[PDB]
Amino acid sequence: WRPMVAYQGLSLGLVCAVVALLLLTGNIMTHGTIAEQQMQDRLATLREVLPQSLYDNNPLADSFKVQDAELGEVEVLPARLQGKLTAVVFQGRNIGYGGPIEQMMSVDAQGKILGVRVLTHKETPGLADKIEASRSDWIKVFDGLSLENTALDKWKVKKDGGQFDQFAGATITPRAVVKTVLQGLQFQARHAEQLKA
Amino acid sequence: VPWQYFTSALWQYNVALVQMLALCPTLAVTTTATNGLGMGLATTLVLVMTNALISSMRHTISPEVRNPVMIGVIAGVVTLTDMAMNAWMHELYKVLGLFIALIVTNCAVLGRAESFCLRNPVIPSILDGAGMGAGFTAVLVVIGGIREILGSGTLFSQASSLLGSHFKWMEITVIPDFQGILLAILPPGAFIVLGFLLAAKRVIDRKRAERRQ
Amino acid sequence: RVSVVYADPAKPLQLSCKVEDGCSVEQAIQQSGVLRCCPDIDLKKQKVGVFGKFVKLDSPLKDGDRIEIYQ
Amino acid sequence: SVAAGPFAHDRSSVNRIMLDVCLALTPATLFGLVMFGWPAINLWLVTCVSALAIEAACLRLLGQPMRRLLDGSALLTGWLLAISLPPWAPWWIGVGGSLFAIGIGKQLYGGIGQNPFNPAMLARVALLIAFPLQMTTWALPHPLFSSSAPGFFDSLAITFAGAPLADGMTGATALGNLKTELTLNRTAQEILEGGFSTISALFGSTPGSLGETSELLLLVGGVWLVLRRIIHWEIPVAILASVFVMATLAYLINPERYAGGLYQLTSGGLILCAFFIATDPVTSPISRVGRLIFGVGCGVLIYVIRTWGSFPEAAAFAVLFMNALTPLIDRYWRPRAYGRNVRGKPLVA
Amino acid sequence: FNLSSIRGGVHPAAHKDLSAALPIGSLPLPPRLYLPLRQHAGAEALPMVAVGDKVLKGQLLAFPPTEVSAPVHAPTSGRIVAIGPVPAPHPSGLTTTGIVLESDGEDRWIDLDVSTDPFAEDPLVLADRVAKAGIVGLGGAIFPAAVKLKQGTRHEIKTVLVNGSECEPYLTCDDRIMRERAEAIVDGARLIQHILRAYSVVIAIEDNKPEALAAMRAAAEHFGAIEVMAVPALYPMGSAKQLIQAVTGREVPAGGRSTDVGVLVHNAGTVYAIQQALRFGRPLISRVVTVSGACVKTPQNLDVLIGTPVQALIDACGGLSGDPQQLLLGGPMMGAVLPSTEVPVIKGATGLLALARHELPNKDPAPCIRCASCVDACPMGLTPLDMALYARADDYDGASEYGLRDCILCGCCSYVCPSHIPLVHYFQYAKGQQDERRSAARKSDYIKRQTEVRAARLAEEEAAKAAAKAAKEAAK
Amino acid sequence: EYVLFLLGTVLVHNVVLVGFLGLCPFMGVSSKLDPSIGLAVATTLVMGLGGASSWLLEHYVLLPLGIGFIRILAYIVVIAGMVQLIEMIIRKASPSLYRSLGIYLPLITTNCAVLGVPLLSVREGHDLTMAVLFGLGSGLGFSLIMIIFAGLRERLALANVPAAFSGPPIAFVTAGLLALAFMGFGGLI
Amino acid sequence: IEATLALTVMGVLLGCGLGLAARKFGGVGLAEKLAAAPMLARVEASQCIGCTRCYRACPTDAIVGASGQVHVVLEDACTGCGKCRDACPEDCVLLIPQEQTLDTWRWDKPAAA
Ligand SMILES: CCCCCCCCCCCCO[C@@H]1O[C@H](CO)[C@@H](O[C@H]2O[C@H](CO)[C@@H](O)[C@H](O)[C@H]2O)[C@H](O)[C@H]1O
Ligand SMILES: CCCCCCCCCCCCO[C@@H]1O[C@H](CO)[C@@H](O[C@H]2O[C@H](CO)[C@@H](O)[C@H](O)[C@H]2O)[C@H](O)[C@H]1O
Ligand SMILES: CCCCCCCCCCCCO[C@@H]1O[C@H](CO)[C@@H](O[C@H]2O[C@H](CO)[C@@H](O)[C@H](O)[C@H]2O)[C@H](O)[C@H]1O
Ligand SMILES: CCCCCCCCCCCCO[C@@H]1O[C@H](CO)[C@@H](O[C@H]2O[C@H](CO)[C@@H](O)[C@H](O)[C@H]2O)[C@H](O)[C@H]1O
Ligand SMILES: CCCCCCCCCCCCO[C@@H]1O[C@H](CO)[C@@H](O[C@H]2O[C@H](CO)[C@@H](O)[C@H](O)[C@H]2O)[C@H](O)[C@H]1O
Ligand SMILES: CCCCCCCCCCCCO[C@@H]1O[C@H](CO)[C@@H](O[C@H]2O[C@H](CO)[C@@H](O)[C@H](O)[C@H]2O)[C@H](O)[C@H]1O
Ligand SMILES: CCCCCCCCCCCCO[C@@H]1O[C@H](CO)[C@@H](O[C@H]2O[C@H](CO)[C@@H](O)[C@H](O)[C@H]2O)[C@H](O)[C@H]1O
Ligand SMILES: CCCCCCCCCCCCO[C@@H]1O[C@H](CO)[C@@H](O[C@H]2O[C@H](CO)[C@@H](O)[C@H](O)[C@H]2O)[C@H](O)[C@H]1O
Ligand SMILES: CCCCCCCCCCCCO[C@@H]1O[C@H](CO)[C@@H](O[C@H]2O[C@H](CO)[C@@H](O)[C@H](O)[C@H]2O)[C@H](O)[C@H]1O
Ligand SMILES: Cc1cc2nc3c(=O)[nH]c(=O)nc-3n(C[C@H](O)[C@H](O)[C@H](O)COP(=O)(O)O)c2cc1C
Ligand SMILES: Cc1cc2nc3c(=O)[nH]c(=O)nc-3n(C[C@H](O)[C@H](O)[C@H](O)CO)c2cc1C
Ligand code: SF4
Ligand code: SF4
Ligand code: SF4
Ligand code: SF4
Ligand code: FES
Repeated sequence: WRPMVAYQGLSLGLVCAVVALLLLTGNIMTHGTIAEQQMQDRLATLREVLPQSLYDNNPLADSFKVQDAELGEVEVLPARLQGKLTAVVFQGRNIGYGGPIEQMMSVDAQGKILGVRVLTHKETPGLADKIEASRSDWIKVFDGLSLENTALDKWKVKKDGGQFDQFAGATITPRAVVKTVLQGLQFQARHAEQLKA
Repeated sequence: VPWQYFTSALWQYNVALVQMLALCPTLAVTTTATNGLGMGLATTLVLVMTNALISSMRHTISPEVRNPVMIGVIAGVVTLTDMAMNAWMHELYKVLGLFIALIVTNCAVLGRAESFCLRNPVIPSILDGAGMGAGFTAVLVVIGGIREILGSGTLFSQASSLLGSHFKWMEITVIPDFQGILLAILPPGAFIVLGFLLAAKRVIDRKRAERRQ
Repeated sequence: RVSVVYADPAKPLQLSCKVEDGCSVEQAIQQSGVLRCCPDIDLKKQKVGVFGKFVKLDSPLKDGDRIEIYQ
Repeated sequence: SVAAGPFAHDRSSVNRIMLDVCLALTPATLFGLVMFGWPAINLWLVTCVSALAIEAACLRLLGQPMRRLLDGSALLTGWLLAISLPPWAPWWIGVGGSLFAIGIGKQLYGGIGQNPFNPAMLARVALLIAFPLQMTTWALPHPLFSSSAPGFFDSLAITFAGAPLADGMTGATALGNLKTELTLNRTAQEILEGGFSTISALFGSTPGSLGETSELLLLVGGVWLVLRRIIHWEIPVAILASVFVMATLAYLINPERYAGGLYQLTSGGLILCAFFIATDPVTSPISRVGRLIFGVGCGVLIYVIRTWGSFPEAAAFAVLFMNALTPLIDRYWRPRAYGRNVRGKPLVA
Repeated sequence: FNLSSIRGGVHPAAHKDLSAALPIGSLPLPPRLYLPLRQHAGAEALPMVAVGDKVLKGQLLAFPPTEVSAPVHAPTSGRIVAIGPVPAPHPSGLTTTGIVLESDGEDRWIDLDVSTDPFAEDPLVLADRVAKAGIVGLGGAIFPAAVKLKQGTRHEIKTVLVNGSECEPYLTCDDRIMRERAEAIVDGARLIQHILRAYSVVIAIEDNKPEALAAMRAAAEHFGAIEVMAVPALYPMGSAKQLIQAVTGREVPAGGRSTDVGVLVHNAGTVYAIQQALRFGRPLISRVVTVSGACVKTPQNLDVLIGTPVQALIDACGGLSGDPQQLLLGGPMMGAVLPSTEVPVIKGATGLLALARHELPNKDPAPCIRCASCVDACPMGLTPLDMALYARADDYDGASEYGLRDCILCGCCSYVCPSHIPLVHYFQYAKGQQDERRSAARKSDYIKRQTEVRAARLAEEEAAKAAAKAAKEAAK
Repeated sequence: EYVLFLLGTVLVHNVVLVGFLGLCPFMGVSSKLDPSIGLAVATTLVMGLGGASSWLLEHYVLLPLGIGFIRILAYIVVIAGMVQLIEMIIRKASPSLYRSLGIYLPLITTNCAVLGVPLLSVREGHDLTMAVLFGLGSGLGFSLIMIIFAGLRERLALANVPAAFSGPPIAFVTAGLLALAFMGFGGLI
Repeated sequence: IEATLALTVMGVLLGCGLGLAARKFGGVGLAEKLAAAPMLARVEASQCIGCTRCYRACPTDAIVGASGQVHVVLEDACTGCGKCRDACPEDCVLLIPQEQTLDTWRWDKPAAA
């Protein structure tokens, strides 16, 4: 008809109503699956630093929230086998070259590092991209170290008089990563009991 | 013949190569051939469905509010597509990110919806949408392949994790033991490749005209 | 303000001259100086016209007229 | 066909201009080559020869006369890129830089006089982005014939092929050192008191690019070019004055965080960019106010990205940005005509 | 006053020292002269004589058809043999309407109409006396002097400027004409100062003519308001628009005449011609030309009758000592390539340079490198590179925006171009295209108006006749 | 502060060179400078208004009612309506003004930038002031890039580009080199 | 539900507003487009007998003359429209291309760089 303005309003309203009904049906169909996919992605990210055998309970169910004096507030995820803490997984951030670096640590119940992975970074590709575990084994250096067998003199790059290698032509990013790891270990040492066990 | 539109839309009137449309997804999601193929497939679906809907609803659209009506008919569909590929193709959805949602404003989609779907039956509109989507997918695959070869050497990488293990046969390697030129992946490498492709298209068109003469 | 034209096929001449209002074709031609351009002009023998109409030497002319001398 | 005037000329030529620019660059290039040794010579020769060959090939493809190869517009680009590179760089760095400049930056736009961007700086930016490791490895000064620099065949192995430079032959320069030590919570004064000498940095006794090191022979060449009327003093004067003024103000405000004046001037390719690279005629304004604006913008951008940026030096980026801005400057700052006001209306008298 | 400084300009090799040594020579009467009927600007004069008539030296062969024109006088006594086509001093080589006079050789003057006490009559009388003398402004612009003087009278003139700053290379006609006839030029300047009621005359000579300056200062030292000025040695200095700025300090407004700033400019030869016409009644019959170049045996200055073939001038100066690579009618910066040596000498001919190969630069055009040496050399403050870019792309409308309107074709562009580009050639082509479009539009407007008027008058005549016939039959 | 935020939006995070948003009209109209300026002003105003309206719609209607997935639709629909009004209101009120903003307004009804900016701003959780500033900064970056590119292409139109590259391809290559030039501002803010 | 009603209200508001605005007050590719030899007559000396047909059929005042054996001739105002070609019974009009003369001479474009 395309005449009086009533047709325009009625047509737009009908279109919006039908589209909204379809969209809400699709959402009620797929929101649970989307949430499941996101949870599975989180578990897959966690599984790269925490082996299956160490933990029995669901790590993403008993999240702590601890306030320290330096880092602020943390997100310590425990890994209890039988009512006993065996590993704590948390995240650290520290300024790199192109911005803050956000990484994950998986310190066991005795202080031994079970694996460190870098989550978010904006370092220069081809010069400081070796922090990623998919390109280099450098990030796999921290795998047996602790605050016991490594005093507060080797927790630095070789440029600053430590024991950790630095990338050829890039030292700031390894400095930041090692500082984050050391701060995480010291933070675990400070908060006893709950985090230490 | 209805098949004429499907063949003619591939090269004579290319969405991203002749009409100068759909440049944002052409330049953005094209660092890998797999990303280009996925984006092209999604866009082709959306185009087919939207063309069918618009043509079936052709004699009802008020001429003065044609855009916000048809845009809606697009937008909802696009939304559904998002809520589909975020739920069962999450690996690909994480890669494309924003540009899967940015199909509503895709100039090719609205251009084909308005120009051809408002004066043609359902079958010709569906065929035209399929042809435009196929041409867009081919252009995306070509650009992504060139950029990926220049950047890493490999062609079609991690297709198994993105498009399913059934496509594992597509992971081919060119120039083994190659660190690659980093600039191809970066934004400056997209405009240059697109310009070179346009120049090559012009040259081959002139040569084909000369041969036909 | 009128013009004088010599339709000589060898050399078509056209000149523009300002004359006093109420003048005559004879005085207009004399003032225009076409006689000194071509000494072979006989004003008593050759045909004198205005816009293609044979006229008289002392016939009054209005502004915008075109006196023409031809065979 | 008739010939048109005028039938007089002042015997000028592009060949003479380009060769005089190369002659002005000659002393600094010699000083750089002697200081760094054979690898610098290898890289410089490779860059220049590859630039000439690629220019010849591109001229052949487009059908342009081969005499265009003789005006020196390609040798100059190769020379500037070679003296802009690190000394002990591999051959493929220079070859790729020459290909990316002569090619995309210059010949793809038609040839000399048609490109809108500086070719040498375009290639420098592309190389720095694509290969950051090879473009951030600075070799210490190992003078030619000094019993410590590598021999001839050792230098061949260093440049061609991939022989590692061993240890103790690579150090940090000045700007990057200052930025890193600032990231090491050390104030800007202690870093410069024990890690920078103005007298030796002015002569060119510090690590850096091939010809960038000496800020004195470059000054001599630039002054000679100015006297020969090949370039205009507006761009160099504006760039240097802007950088010096901003650096001095920053030093006077917060002396414990900013270093300015002599340190900023005698470090990086600031003088080379000011005299020889920002003064490219094809990509610089043709007016006087236009050239002043170009120079001021270049200096401001250089200082801003030097201090608060993520790069130790941004001469190339500033030059490229101002090359992008040039056409608006040309079309909005045209010189006043004769008998007309600035708006172009006829004068009234 | 005090000399200002103009903007732009070049210093080409003068080459004036090889010809400005010998005094002004003389020419034997050639057998036949070719006088084009259009030796001026504006409309072409109409012949008054027929074939076979006998004319005397000074008879008015052709008369002006309108206000802006100039007559043509017989240079010598003889018989007219043709009123037809004659070769023209043009680069094209096309012919033009003109008379051919067979020189009798007697060289008998006609009964001239001399004046009496020229400093007694009103300026209009002197202006029309100059009008009936053929004075055409022997400066290059060949604009009739009577029209310029009449336009000068209506405004207020505060200074009469004599353009004695001969600036073209190889040319020395003004130098000798001022060395030898300074008194006549001063008298002509006084006559012009009387015609245009003015304040003072400021005769200007370049500083590379010390002899001319000394002679002029010796000649004009008792008359008061007369002044002699020594302008700098710059090429585009003899131009009226630049000389006015150098002397007064003002600038002539764009699209305006020199009378706006109250200054009139006249050449040093035009002033002498005006003095001759006013004092003695002699029309413009002969002028002074300069024969120079490496291919001429003896460069010199010759008192040439108008209409003399170029070959006679070349033969007079010894002859061509070699092969002339180029023949130019004027200075090398604004000359025109002569087609042949049978071309006559019009009132606007300034020189006949015979340039060899080692005086002509070799040129190999190359793409513009935007060195901006054109902008620093243009006297009018334009941007030649942009004008060339727009003219090469046939965008004349955009070219006019960058200064193609104000260009004077002085040649300073191509003189300082590293990559040798025919900038002046581009500008001439663009101006020719613009003039052709303008002429086509003018013709279209004229023909449309003529059609409108003719149709309207025919229709009204037919309607009146029909009404009269209808009235006649009604009474029948 | 907000000046640093605006400068970072304009230079460091340019909506075209590093965002790939609104490239079709950007490449289609930048052949001439005057249409480029007109479209720049129009798109800046449109992006600011669209950002404000989208923030209001999201934080006052969608989130309180619980429907967030609808946003895309709602967003574009509202924007479309606004544009139409901003066209017709300026096609009878000020006919002279329908030569600098009205003519180019239909080009940006669906631009991918007027929609990309609100969706990006939603993920950052901006407030109303930050949303409006983000829209205005993106519009200013688009305007500046378009004007510079228009100047470059206008100069290239009179150059001796090879016949196999004259036109769009040389524009794409120039845009790539311009993005390379702008890459130096990375990390500054 | 409470959401479909709100969306329908927004839609009807937009539709009514657009309709009222239309009462009171394509494609992207096409929208971008919107934003962005003479001859002269000739009369010989024999083929004209003064039949005055050429002047009779000539909207321009090109032919001048009347009567008989007068040899009417054209002017510069001719445009080659041919209104006099068929007019002449003896076929006197001899339309020809315009010849090159000195006053109609223009400089030639330089060859190339
Ligand atoms: C056209 C003229 C423009 C003039 C521009 C003048 C403004 C720029 C200087 C003032 C801003 C200085 O900016 C200051 O420096 C650092 C880098 O040194 C910026 O950048 C920093 O933060 C950002 C974001 O986390 C990351 O890139 C990284 O962590 C670091 O580079 C910061 O955002 C700011 O603290
Ligand atoms: C004017 C410029 C002239 C250019 C002249 C080029 C001459 C040299 C040819 C290029 C180098 C060929 O040398 C190359 O060496 C490498 C290892 O060193 C080996 O090649 C290997 O690595 C290269 C690295 O890009 C790749 O091709 C590939 O991964 C593999 O083939 C081959 O041996 C040979 O491909
Ligand atoms: C895998 C290769 C893909 C190439 C992709 C990039 C496109 C390059 C092709 C177009 C390049 C233009 O570069 C060059 O342009 C000139 C225009 O003078 C064309 O023309 C040139 O060569 C032809 C012969 O083929 C001559 O007849 C002509 O006189 C000459 O100009 C060339 O054929 C082309 O090589
Ligand atoms: C003009 C041709 C092209 C010039 C540009 C390309 C030049 C490239 C040079 C190739 C160098 C190959 O790499 C270099 O090879 C030379 C032989 O030449 C080896 O040199 C070897 O032979 C020489 C004698 O000839 C011995 O003295 C030396 O001790 C031994 O090492 C080097 O150890 C190796 O570093
Ligand atoms: C315009 C100038 C062009 C500059 C070109 C420079 C090319 C330099 C090439 C050097 C050789 C390539 O690098 C080298 O490759 C080969 C393997 O392929 C090996 O080198 C070996 O073979 C090459 C030839 O193939 C010999 O010249 C060399 O003396 C020998 O050591 C080394 O493993 C690697 O160092
Ligand atoms: C981005 C603008 C410039 C574009 C430049 C054009 C591309 C130039 C080649 C880039 C290749 C990058 O990849 C580079 O390949 C070269 C071979 O060339 C490898 O080089 C390897 O082989 C060469 C010989 O061929 C040896 O001399 C060298 O010691 C060895 O490492 C490098 O280890 C790798 O870093
Ligand atoms: C034609 C132009 C002039 C051509 C000049 C040619 C000669 C130039 C030679 C200069 C290079 C040698 O000059 C100098 O040598 C010494 C070795 O003693 C190098 O290195 C040494 O001196 C520097 C100077 O502070 C100190 O860090 C240290 O004592 C040592 O490293 C210098 O970095 C270099 O500057
Ligand atoms: C506009 C053209 C260029 C002008 C010149 C540019 C010079 C370089 C910029 C200078 C900027 C200094 O930057 C500014 O320094 C002041 C110093 O007062 C710092 O201020 C800091 O120290 C001062 C004392 O000095 C304290 O009182 C203050 O509380 C503290 O914040 C600011 O945190 C910083 O923002
Ligand atoms: C270059 C052409 C333009 C010239 C413009 C000149 C305008 C400014 C003139 C006043 C400059 C004052 O310049 C002042 O000089 C001192 C030493 O005297 C310099 O200071 C210098 O020595 C101090 C220690 O003494 C060092 O820490 C510092 O790094 C070094 O630059 C600074 O650069 C500035 O603080
Ligand atoms: C490029 C150029 C060169 C000129 N060269 C001279 C010259 O050499 N001598 C001169 O007297 N006038 C020269 N003029 C000025 C005119 O030729 C002429 O003198 C002035 O316009 C009026 O003088 P006239 O009326 O006496 O001809 C030149 C003008 C221009 C534009
Ligand atoms: C004074 C001067 C400076 C120049 N600077 C450069 C430069 O920085 N980079 C370059 O590639 N060519 C440079 N050239 C060479 C020439 O300008 C270059 O070939 C044009 O950019 C080619 O388009 C310069 C030439 C001169 C005369
Ligand atoms: S003189 Fe020649 S090369 Fe220099 S700017 Fe002018 S036209 Fe270009
Ligand atoms: S010819 Fe025209 S543009 Fe060139 S210098 Fe002379 S006045 Fe200026
Ligand atoms: S129509 Fe022919 S015959 Fe008659 S007057 Fe005209 S030219 Fe003469
Ligand atoms: S062609 Fe037309 S305009 Fe020309 S003379 Fe004939 S009728 Fe007149
Ligand atoms: S502007 Fe983004 S698809 Fe056209």
